[PDB]
Amino acid sequence: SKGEELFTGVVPILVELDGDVNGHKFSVRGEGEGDATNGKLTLKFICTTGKLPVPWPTLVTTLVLCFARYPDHMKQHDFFKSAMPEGYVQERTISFKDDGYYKTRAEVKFEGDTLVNRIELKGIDFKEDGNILGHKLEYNFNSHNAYITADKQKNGIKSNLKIRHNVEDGSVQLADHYQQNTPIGDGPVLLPDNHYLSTQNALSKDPNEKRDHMVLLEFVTAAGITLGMD
Repeated sequence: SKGEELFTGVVPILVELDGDVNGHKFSVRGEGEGDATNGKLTLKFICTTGKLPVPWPTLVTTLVLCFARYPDHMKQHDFFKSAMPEGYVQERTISFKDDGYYKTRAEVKFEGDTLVNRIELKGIDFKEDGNILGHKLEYNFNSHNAYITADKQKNGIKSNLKIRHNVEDGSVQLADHYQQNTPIGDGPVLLPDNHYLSTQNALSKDPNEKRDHMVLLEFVTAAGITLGMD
C-alpha cells in the first residue's frame, strides 16, 4: 500500500454531515485543507439549514484522522493512510452521560483530488432542557489523548476516548466515545499495536460570516510506541 504517498503535500478537505437529534434535523458543510506532514487541519464549517440545534463542540470529533502526523519510528502503525484512497468507514456511538447519545456512520475516502468525510448522525433520548439541546456548553475544546488498539477479527481498529466538554456553570459534561474503523477497499491495510493519538483544537469565529458556523484549527500527532535502538 502506497496510500501515505497521497499525504505528502496539502490536500483539500470536504465535510458534509446530515444530522437528526430528537427529530431536530440539520446539515453542516465544511471545507478547508489538511497537512499531514505537520498533522494540521484548518476548516470552516457552516450549518446550511440555519441554526445548529446542538453545540458546535459536540460535533468536533465527528467532523479525518488520516491527517495525523505519525512519527517515522511509527509509520508502520498508520491504518488510516494505508486504506487510502479506497477509504475506511468510521462508526461511533457517543454517550453523553445523564443525557442522550449520538450514533454516527461516516465514509472517509478520496473523490478526485479532495479528501471527503461524509457522515450520517442520529441523536436519541436527549433532554430538551439539558446541556446539549439547551446550548449550555462553552465554545472551546480541550486537548485529549485517544488510545488506539487493533481489532484483528474485523481488519481494522477500535478506540475508546472520554471527551470532556466544559459547561457554562463550571461543571464538565462527559461524552463517552466508542469507535470502530474498517476499510472500504480490499487492499493491504496496516494493523497497529497499542498506541494513542494526541489532539489539540482551537475553535474560533469568522467576523464576516453571518450564518451559524465554526472555524476550526486542529493538530493530531501519533505517539505511544517506545523509541529505542534503531
